[PDB]
Amino acid sequence: AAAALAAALAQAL
Repeated sequence: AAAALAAALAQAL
């Protein structure tokens, strides 16, 4: 989950 969310955030920003 940690990495999944890191990447999600990267995209969102």
